[PDB]
Amino acid sequence: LTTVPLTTIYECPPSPVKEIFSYSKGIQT
Amino acid sequence: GPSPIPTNRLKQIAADACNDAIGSAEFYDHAKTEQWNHQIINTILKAVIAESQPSDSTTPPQFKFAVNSTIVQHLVPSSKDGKPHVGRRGMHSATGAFWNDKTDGMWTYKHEGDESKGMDVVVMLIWIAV
Amino acid sequence: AQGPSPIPTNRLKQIAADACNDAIGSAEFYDHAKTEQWNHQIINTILKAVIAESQPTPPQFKFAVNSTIVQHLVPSRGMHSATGAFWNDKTDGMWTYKHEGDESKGMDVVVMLIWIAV
Repeated sequence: LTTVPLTTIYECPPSPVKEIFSYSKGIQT
Repeated sequence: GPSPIPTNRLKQIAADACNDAIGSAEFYDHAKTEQWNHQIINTILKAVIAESQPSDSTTPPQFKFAVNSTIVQHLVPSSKDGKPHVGRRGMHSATGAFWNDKTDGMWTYKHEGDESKGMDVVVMLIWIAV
Repeated sequence: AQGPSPIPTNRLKQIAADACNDAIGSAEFYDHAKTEQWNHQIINTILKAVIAESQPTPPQFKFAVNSTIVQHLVPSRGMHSATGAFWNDKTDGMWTYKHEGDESKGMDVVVMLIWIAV
């Protein structure tokens, strides 16, 4: 009647955050 | 086995519930996640119950239903452009059951946020016959 | 509303804590390549134990076990999970459990049990 079936999933590999950097003005010479 | 509802219909039920709950959120808010999940769960339950129900009302409820909803914030950069990219923590969710294999079942949906959204939704639906 | 748990909750908490530490007690951190066997182990252990300890005669419950391993955020919240159901409020129910890792462990486990009578 009632049995033990196979197992199923939701899955997410770790992923690095996109870091936001600080920039200088920039010098043209 | 097979679901009481075609998976393509399930998919737009689940997608509508998620956008009904978080479609206008600008960001993840831990204070609202409980309301959001309540809402998503409520919407999906009512709808799978409706579309399950035979036109012959002399038939009593044929299924029991459970809906699990999870909201997960995206990783937040250290500072709080290049190509858009979503940071995510790792996770793995699985389910086992002691069931009637031919009548009972599960179905899952993911509502992936883009980088600007900042969060994902995962939905599991379980149906138990009779 | 919910029906009475077929196993005392204190017994469940220790079926669950034990299944978790068996599977991830020796792990040093979150390792995504092992999470599937980790959950495989956690679910099978909990399921076997509740089938065994719920019946005296035929089986009278349907059970579902859900396990989620979640990597910690990098140290100096971010996810919420909930379940709603349409069942028999006098016989059916659910139980949840968080196996909370400390900072060195780097991961949590979230377990849910659902039972459906007959």
